[PDB]
Amino acid sequence: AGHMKEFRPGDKVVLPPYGVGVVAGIAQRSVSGVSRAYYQVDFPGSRSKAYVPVEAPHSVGLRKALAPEE
Repeated sequence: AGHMKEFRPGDKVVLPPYGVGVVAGIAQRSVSGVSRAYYQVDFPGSRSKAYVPVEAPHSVGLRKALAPEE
């Protein structure tokens, strides 16, 4: 089980159309008169970022990546 956070900074995650990204930190955005936390993602080759909701991070299609062993 968890506690409050799910996605940690530097954790290898999949986010299309890029296919791979890394979380940077919890950035709270001011929208609808309410501050909401969003995982600031960063991808190589550009400065593009995707603000993933902390309430439903799997709803957008965010999953944990995996690497081989050998």
